[PDB]
Amino acid sequence: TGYVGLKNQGATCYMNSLLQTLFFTNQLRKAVYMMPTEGDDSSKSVPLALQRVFYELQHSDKPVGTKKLTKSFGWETLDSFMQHDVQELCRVLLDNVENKMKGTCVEGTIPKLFRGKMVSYIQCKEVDYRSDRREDYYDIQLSIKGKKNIFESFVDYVAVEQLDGDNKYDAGEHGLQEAEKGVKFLTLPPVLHLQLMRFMYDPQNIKINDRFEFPEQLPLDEFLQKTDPKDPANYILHAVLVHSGDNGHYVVYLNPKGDGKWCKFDDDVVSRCTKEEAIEHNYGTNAYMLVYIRESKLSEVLQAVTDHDIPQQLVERLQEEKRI
Ligand SMILES: O=C([C@H]1CCN(Cc2ccccc2)C[C@@H]1c1ccccc1)N1CCC(O)(Cn2cnc3ccccc3c2=O)CC1
Repeated sequence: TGYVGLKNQGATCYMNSLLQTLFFTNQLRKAVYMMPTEGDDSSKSVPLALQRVFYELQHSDKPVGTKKLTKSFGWETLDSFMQHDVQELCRVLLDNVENKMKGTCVEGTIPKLFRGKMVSYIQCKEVDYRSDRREDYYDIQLSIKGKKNIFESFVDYVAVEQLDGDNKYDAGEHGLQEAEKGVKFLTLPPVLHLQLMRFMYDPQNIKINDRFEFPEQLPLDEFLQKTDPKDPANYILHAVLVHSGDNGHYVVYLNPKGDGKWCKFDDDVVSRCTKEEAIEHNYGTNAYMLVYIRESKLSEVLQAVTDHDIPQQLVERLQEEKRI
């Protein structure tokens, strides 16, 4: 394969799956490597530790470990990971990093890669008041239950809600009202993170192992409020985060370079796999998170990274950390 795996400290759950997804977002990786953490405390800097993992994943020939990272952002209590969603963890990481890039030549890489804009709206049926609020997003959560595939989930996401009695809308000057709330997409990011809502509550939270489908390629101009002839919103499955069981095991399937050559990443064991094993076979063992990249940004996002693309201070500081 060439590619190298992560150690198990146990209970990390989705952490190892997320870390590889980030590592193989090549334009992220370079920018992480270009952050200025010369004079930072090794043991409680998130950005520093993210560089270690990234650097090791690039070079190490043995299973890489993550012990110091877990330490840096302080999830050590017996429930930390069980009690959170992937989107949460991600946010913890890319947050710290967005903030470390401020000032530098790579400032605002994260928003450039993962951020898009949304339009929430409420419209009154017989009366004239509309409320429009714009919103940035860095990920989106999709409805599964009673949905066959992605396309319905989007259709559902943009479905117009109604506001009848018992749930009538307070318009202030015009009192209670029958109204329609919806959501609509202004723009979709180069790198599209989608979470599948599989963990839901009942007489007591539970996992829905129901069959959900996703394609290799995903056109979203349908859902754009206004399209563009030159950059249309088609997307290429890069990553597929998988859980199996209940109480189980968390694996990720990637095609790092983008070419449709797949690999199963199970902690320390990375092995080549079929496309069927990464897509259909995880329709429902099944997927909870999906990563798509936009065809027009594929080459930039997944730009190649040399061993020279790491700075020297960085490299040296790490070498010495290993020695002792
Ligand atoms: O890793 C988990 C697990 C938490 C822990 N449980 C049991 C468990 C496993 C391992 C050790 C101890 C106990 C199993 C969870 C699980 C559920 C379903 C699919 C896979 C794993 N999760 C939570 C769900 C997830 O965040 C996906 N997502 C995102 N956003 C949502 C927004 C709104 C509504 C639902 C969701 C939702 O389900 C993935 C990470």
